[PDB]
Amino acid sequence: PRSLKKGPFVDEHLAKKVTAQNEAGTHNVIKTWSRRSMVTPDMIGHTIGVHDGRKHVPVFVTESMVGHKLGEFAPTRTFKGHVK
Amino acid sequence: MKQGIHPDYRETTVVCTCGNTFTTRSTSQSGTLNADVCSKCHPFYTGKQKILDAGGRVARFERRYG
Amino acid sequence: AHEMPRLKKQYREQIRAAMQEEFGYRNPMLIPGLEKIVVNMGVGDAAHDSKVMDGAIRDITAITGQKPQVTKARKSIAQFKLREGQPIGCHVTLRGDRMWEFADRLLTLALPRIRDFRGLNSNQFDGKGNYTFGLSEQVMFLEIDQDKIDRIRGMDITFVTTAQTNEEGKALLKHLGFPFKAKD
Amino acid sequence: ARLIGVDLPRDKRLEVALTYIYGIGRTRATETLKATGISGDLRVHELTDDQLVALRDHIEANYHVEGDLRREVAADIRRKIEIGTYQGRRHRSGLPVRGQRTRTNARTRKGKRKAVAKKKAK
RNA sequence: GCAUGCUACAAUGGCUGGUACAGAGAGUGGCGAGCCUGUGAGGGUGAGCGAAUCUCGGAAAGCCGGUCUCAGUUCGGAUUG
RNA sequence: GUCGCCUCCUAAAGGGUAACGGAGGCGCCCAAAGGUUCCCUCAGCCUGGUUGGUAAUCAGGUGGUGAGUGUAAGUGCACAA
Ligand SMILES: [Mg+2]
Ligand SMILES: [Mg+2]
Ligand SMILES: [Mg+2]
Ligand SMILES: [Mg+2]
Ligand SMILES: [Zn+2]
Repeated sequence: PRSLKKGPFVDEHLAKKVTAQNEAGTHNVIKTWSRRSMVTPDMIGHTIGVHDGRKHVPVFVTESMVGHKLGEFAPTRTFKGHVK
Repeated sequence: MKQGIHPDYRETTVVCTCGNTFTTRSTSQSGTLNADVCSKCHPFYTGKQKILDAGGRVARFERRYG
Repeated sequence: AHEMPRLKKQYREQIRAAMQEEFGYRNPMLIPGLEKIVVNMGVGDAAHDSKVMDGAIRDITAITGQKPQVTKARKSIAQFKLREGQPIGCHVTLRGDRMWEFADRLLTLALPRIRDFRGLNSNQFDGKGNYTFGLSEQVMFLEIDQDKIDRIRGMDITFVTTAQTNEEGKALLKHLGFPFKAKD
Repeated sequence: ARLIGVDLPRDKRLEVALTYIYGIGRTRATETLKATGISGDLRVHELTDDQLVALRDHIEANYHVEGDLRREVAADIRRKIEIGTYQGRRHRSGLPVRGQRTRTNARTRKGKRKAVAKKKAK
């Protein structure tokens, strides 16, 4: 994982969008392609549409999400099983 | 009680290795009882564990970042 | 030997006074007390051999201190693979001094050394002031040996008390002292 | 029932009888011995109760062991399941979670090979 | 499902302390010694060397002492927290 | 297909009563499943309980015959047969 002394990586536009949402009301879905970013407490209770390759799947970030990346909650491959 | 069908059952000292000695009765053949832990010694209700859980998911975040 | 047990003395003095004060029975012989202790074990994997019953008899005899009643199968069942009249379980009834001292031994010694012991549920009463529970493993009764038991077995422990209602039965067994959690 | 919830096997050196405990490994057992000041090269059947309980106290005070650690690990896996991470989804699927390849073997997670009939050539 | 490999299933071995003997190569956004710090990966300082010079560097198997004693193990190191 | 024996119905409230009328059994079994004496009450249902499940064994509550009776059926049998 990322070095501790480098701090968490939030993609610096997701951060600004969630801060603006905090300032103007925590009610909107924030569309982003930043699977790369780190969930932080400052965005807790938001809903973020994380890109998964072809669609911005929405995730409602809760308290326990914080120690995870945004892309962990937007699966990229679909399997459904072999045969049927 | 019926004679000859019941086990040996006589006076029996128990020591709990925690400062507790008692004078119960059991079938401990030619011997007594050397317990490992007592009721008033067990960490269950004497209150010496208090595990509950570690549910601070965010608390971990500011622990390693704050 | 002639000596009225510690648990019996504690019951009489402390528990009878406590029940008389915090249930307000209008008659002196209405305070509940332990009537009997029943130690059962169904060893149903005895339909194919007898050695398991012999081991169960030895274990329960050592644990309690008296010969057990061995119950034969009331009816045969194919899917349990037991015939009619086969011995499939054994139980012991304890009253009086044996009851009191076995209860004292159990509470003070045995269930303390249950693996990762967390206490006993308070919601295992039959609904009439009697409380029955189960032990999944047997050698935890340190009154028995350790390196000669044929196989691990379990048992059921039932406290039958002269308690009319579940709440007063729970109060009696709490005052006698059980590990009672706050969980279902 | 020698230690917390496990019986140390007789005629085996203490330094590995300690590792026989869940939650205790080689280095954890070595630390435990150095803290308790107990030799590690003596068999378990020569163990006085005082030093045995001193070792038990040190282990219980410092280390999550046996049922506690097992419940903690199960709780962690269940938390991954209920949060729905990629690792949690792999856990529910019973499939490797740490980015292992799954095309060829992945066998220790996929179990035994349940071979299936396929298309037949001419 | 196949194919090429690696690590194994242990005692001609595992673990542990000590101690020998190479060759061929690479290096300036590089090779980095030494010292300090950390259980360690590493971090902080940081000489030297465009290199038969300085660094990578320790060779490992082996030998010697101790230990494990045939145990699905003090074998194996997959998986998982 | 049937032929002797047993139980029920037909059989019309004693007994008896036919049909190639309607249902089933028997050609045994048990040294106890006989004699006697004393003791006991079931099935089902509800609740609680290691393995254990609808149902093994245990506890409490309920429950009068719906269980049971070596073997068909009827008449009996819980005063227990
Ligand atoms: Mg060069
Ligand atoms: Mg007539
Ligand atoms: Mg007539
Ligand atoms: Mg005629
Ligand atoms: Zn104690």
